[PDB]
Parts: sequence; structure tokens; C-alpha cells
Amino acid sequence: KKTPPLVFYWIPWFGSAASYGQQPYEFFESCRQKYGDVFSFMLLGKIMTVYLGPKGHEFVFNAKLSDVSAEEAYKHLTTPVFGTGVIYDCPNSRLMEQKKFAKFALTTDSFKRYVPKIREEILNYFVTDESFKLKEKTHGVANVMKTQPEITIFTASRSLFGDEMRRIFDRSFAQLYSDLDKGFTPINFVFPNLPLPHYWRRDAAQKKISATYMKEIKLRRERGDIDPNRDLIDSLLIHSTYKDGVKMTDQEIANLLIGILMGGQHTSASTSAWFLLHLGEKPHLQDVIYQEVVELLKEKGGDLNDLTYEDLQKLPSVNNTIKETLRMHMPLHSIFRKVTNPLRIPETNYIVPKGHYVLVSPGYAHTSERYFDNPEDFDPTRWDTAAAKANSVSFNSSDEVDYGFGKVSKGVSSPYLPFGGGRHRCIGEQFAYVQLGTILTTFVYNLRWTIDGYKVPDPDYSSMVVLPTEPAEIIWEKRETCMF
Ligand code: HEM
Ligand SMILES: O[C@@](Cn1cnnn1)(c1ccc(F)cc1F)C(F)(F)c1ccc(-c2ccc(OCC(F)(F)F)cc2)cn1
Repeated sequence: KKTPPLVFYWIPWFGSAASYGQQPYEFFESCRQKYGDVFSFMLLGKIMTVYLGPKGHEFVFNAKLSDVSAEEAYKHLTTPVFGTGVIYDCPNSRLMEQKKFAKFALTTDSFKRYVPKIREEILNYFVTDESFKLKEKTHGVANVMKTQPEITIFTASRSLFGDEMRRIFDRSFAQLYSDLDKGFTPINFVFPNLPLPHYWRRDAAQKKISATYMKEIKLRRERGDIDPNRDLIDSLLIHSTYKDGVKMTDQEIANLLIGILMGGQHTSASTSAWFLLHLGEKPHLQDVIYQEVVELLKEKGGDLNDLTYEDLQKLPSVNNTIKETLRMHMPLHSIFRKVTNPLRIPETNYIVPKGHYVLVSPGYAHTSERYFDNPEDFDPTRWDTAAAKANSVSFNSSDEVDYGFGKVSKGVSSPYLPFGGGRHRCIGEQFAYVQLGTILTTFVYNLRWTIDGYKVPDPDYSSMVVLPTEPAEIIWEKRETCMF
């Protein structure tokens, strides 16, 4: 009957890019107050159709394969970074199965092993990195936009790839990852390939790192066994065959490893950076966690080195802090699909034309007064309440569906959806919690920190993930239990 209201703009190309780009949530809210929950806005020559709130979550996440395409929207963002033939550079059925393959490395039995490895890496960083140097220093300053991206790549690599990779992680591979990371930008939506050096370094890093992985894949296939059913490389060695019998090439497997690492490390880097800062602003929250962790280990007759995956299950303060950080700082502010066939928006007369892009934003709801009281207050204790819990469950469907990587909720109508929903749902949620939880406990047990200001930095929405604005540091002291 009707196409959704288009948000007025003056600049013929730019559209609403400036405002949407600077502050996505504010922009959405201004648009909502004028037009309602469903509106369109022009962006770099593309028409973005937004559906705010839980009903929007349903509309986009649970949209039919035949109606919208995620790979149409993401191809240019990721393919040049990860490599060809995986993730968005393949049909959806291939993606579904790749997710299934990777999930075999993301189970409890693996996690139980990952935890000490992830802690060890953190501890090594504490001793060797100039931010900490805990054997020499007693006070210090940590730029969390340096420490967290680095710790996250060390812990994730050690965990998912194993010790060998950790072993070869010298400064040469450091440059590559930096060269590749620098190529992982929203600029790829607009400029995926250019002949200025930055791209050259990126393409070259992709080839080099994937080759490295390929070598390790082949080497392990032949001889390797550090320990049983350890990791992601083990998993893909075994689980590399599609349902039609087609098998991933070792180059494709390598490329999938890059995707998984890059996504996981980024989302985790930002999340840990954010909860270090927010905890700095509110140091008493640190002491709560500390108290909980220390009592727990006292029960146990142990020290931090005794802290297990199972222990992480007994620490609600840790897991509430991560929830709250993902509420206030979802790493993805926007999630796109391309409209491939005219969508009718149920409970309306609107029709979304083919060629539009549909945009869903759980972050909006996360940070909206409509769903969360005092949304801009960082309070992990809200997750012990009914209201918050109610915001985490989907009213309409408690039934579950399997898209090919295991059963997920059919219902996505929850205001709080940090890990998305439906077909393209995250598979890294539990791993993220294991990694972030270990990071958080290892920090809190050894250190206490504050921030210089009275406020956490403003978020930067121009990055691949929502990162803290550039000056972002914590000032740390040692806790009586500091291991060094
Ligand atoms: C705080 C941590 C993380 C957050 C907040 C997060 C968030 C998300 C979100 C919102 C999506 C849905 C994207 C969409 O619909 O377009 C997603 C998908 C995904 N995430 Fe994550 N993620 C996190 C960590 C990880 C980790 C650690 C891994 C890997 C181990 C991972 C791998 C994936 C994969 C494979 C997808 C699926 C993409 C698709 O099917 O199209 N994520 N993640
Ligand atoms: O969804 C990602 C990120 N992710 C999710 N979980 N972990 N990582 C992703 C998915 C699967 C992967 F294997 C690797 C990935 F990194 C992704 F595909 F790249 C992804 C897609 C979209 C976005 C994104 C979406 C919207 C953005 O807005 C910036 C703009 F407004 F355009 F300026 C900026 C970034 C970021 N990463």
C-alpha cells in the first residue's frame, strides 16, 4: 500500500549519513519521534529502512531467506579481509554449515581447557607489557585501546588455534594482523579495493596469514596432538564436509579461521575495553567482584590459578558486568540485510521495495528509556531484577528452530539482543563470556584501577565495533593478592 516515510535530507548523495554516522541511536530516536517506529533514510546512495524495537527485531532477524540477504549487504565489508569462499562470499547454506563446523570447538569441554590458557596469556601480558610490568612496577597506566586489542588477540589465538600458533607469534605476524585489522573498516562498504598502500598491505596480510594457517592445518593434520579435542583448527580438520559431500579447501578453512578470529577478537576487545572503563568510573563495582571471586576461592582452598570454567558459573557479578556492558555498548550498532523481494511489514500498510536495505538495531532498544530505566547508568545489579530478566526473553515464541548450526530461538522479540537472532545469530556468545569472564576475573584479582575523569569516554561509531573515544586509559594499583 505504501512505502515507509523517508526522512528528509538536503545533500543529494550524503543523505543522513552525517547524523546517522555520528550518533546512530540519537538519529533513530529523532526520526522515531517524527515518523514512528518504521522509517527510511538515505545513506551514501542507499535507502535504509529501519524498524525500531522488538517488533523490528522480529521483522529483520526472522525474515525469509527469499526476502532478504545478509551476504548482499556484507560481501564487500568482509570478503577482502577474510578471504574467498566463506562467510559472506558463499551461499547461505554454506555459511550455516561453516557455523556448525566452528561450533564444535565452542563447547564446555573446550571451554574448561581454554580458561587456564586465556588466563596464562593475560598473566604473561601483565609481566611483559610496558603497560603493566608487574614484577617491576607498583602503579601504572594502561591505554585500554592498546591492551585489550592485544590481550584479546593473544588469548583468542592461544585458545582457538593452540600453542604452536602462540609460539610463532612474533613481531612479523604482529605487523600482518595490524595490517589486516587496519583493513577491517566500515570504509570497505564504500571503498573495498583501492590502489593506495593500505589496501596492498591488507590483501598481502590476508594471503600471508591464511598461508600460515594453511601450513599449520596441514602440519597438525599430519602430526599434531597437544591435548585432546583442543580447538578450532582441530575442529575444522574433522568438520570440513558439507551436506552435499563438497569439502572445504585448506585455503577456505584458513579464511574461515581469519573470520572467526577477527570477529571474535574485535567484539571482545571493545567489550573488555568498555567494562574496564566503566569499572574504573565505579571502582566499588570492582570490589564487589573481587569479594565474590576471593570468597569463592577461599571456599576452594585455592588461588587465581585454581579458578576454573565451572567457577565462572558461580560468579554472577562477573557475568552481570558483561551483560551490562553489552547493553550499553553493543559492538554492532546496526545490522543490515538487503531486500531481495518486496517485504510487507506486518501490522501495517507499508511495503519495503526490492533494493532497499533493512536495518535493525537492538542497541537502540538497549539504550532506550522505553525498555531500560536509567539506560545511561552502568549498573550490573539490574540483571538480578525481574524487569531486566523480562527484557531478555522473547514474548512471542519459546519454540526453537535449527537453521543448520543447532537450535536457536524462533522468538527474537526481546529488547535485549546483543548477539542478534535467527539465521545469522552469533555462535560465539558462550566463548565470549568465557574469554571476557576470564579477562575480568584476572584483572580484578590482581589489580584495582580508576579513570582520570568523572566519566567514561564517548563511544566512536565510525569503527567496525563501537569503541571508546581515543583517550582511554585506566590507572592501576596492585591488590594484596597480586600474583607478581
Ligand atoms: C561480545 C561478543 C560478541 C558479540 C556482542 C557478537 C555479536 C554478534 C551479532 C550481533 C551477530 C549477528 C550479526 C548479524 O545478524 O548480522 C553475530 C554473529 C556472529 N558472530 Fe558474533 N559476537 C560476539 C562474539 C563472537 C565470537 C567470539 C565469535 C567467534 C568465536 C563470533 C562469531 C560470530 C558469527 C560466526 C556470527 C554469524 C554471522 C552470520 O551468520 O551471518 N562472535 N555476532
Ligand atoms: O558480524 C561481524 C562482526 N562480528 C560479529 N561477531 N563477531 N564479529 C562478523 C560476523 C561473522 C564473522 F565471522 C566475523 C565478523 F566480524 C561482521 F560481519 F564483521 C560485521 C558486520 C557488520 C558490522 C557493522 C555494521 C554496521 C556498522 O555501521 C558503521 C556505519 F554505520 F556503516 F558507518 C559498522 C559495522 C560489523 N561487523
